[PDB]
Amino acid sequence: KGIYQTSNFRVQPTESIVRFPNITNLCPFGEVFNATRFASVYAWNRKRI
Amino acid sequence: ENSVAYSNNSIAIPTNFTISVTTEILPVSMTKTSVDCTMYICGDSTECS
Repeated sequence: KGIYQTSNFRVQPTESIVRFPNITNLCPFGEVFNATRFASVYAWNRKRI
Repeated sequence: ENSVAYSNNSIAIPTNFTISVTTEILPVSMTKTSVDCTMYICGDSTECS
């Protein structure tokens, strides 16, 4: 006769959530991949991303 | 310092008294703490457990 600590229990998490700020300030890929022109093959031109 | 006024035929007898009321404080019990050892060491990680 008595009381015995058989186990410990935990509520398992029902969902996983991920939160970050509003997704502003992207790089200008249209200035390279959607450009109206591209440099000579002997003289390839570089920009920054 | 107090030299007691003893001599071989001298006695001091109380003629009146005070009832004191002191105060003794004793601890008796800790907080009955228990620990889920795996939650402390490894909580939310089966790869740790």
